[PDB]
Amino acid sequence: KILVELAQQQDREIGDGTTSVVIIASELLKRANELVKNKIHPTTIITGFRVALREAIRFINEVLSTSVDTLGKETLINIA
Amino acid sequence: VPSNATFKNKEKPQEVRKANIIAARSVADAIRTSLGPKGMDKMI
Repeated sequence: KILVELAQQQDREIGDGTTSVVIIASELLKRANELVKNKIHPTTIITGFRVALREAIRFINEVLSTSVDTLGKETLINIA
Repeated sequence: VPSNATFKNKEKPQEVRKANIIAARSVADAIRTSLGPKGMDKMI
């Protein structure tokens, strides 16, 4: 029911991405199933995902592109 | 030395107290894994 409520959640904030949020959240748990067999405690697994996330959000803000682009808009048509 | 003083009767309370301790320690074993910062959550 967590991913069921997570898919219903994604519509509330952004409104789009219900397909990508479920696959990513299911893959984070899938690969973590082999990490617990290593005896690694989840707090180490959670910290490894959070420290990598803090650097991931900052990396996305560095690679973003401005909406100016060329003279004309040429954006909102491609956004839809 | 034996055969004198008194002899213990109705020993069931001795077993009842053991059954209560074993049943109580079994509950304390599930919550034991949640102790400390390394503890885990329990979903019910």
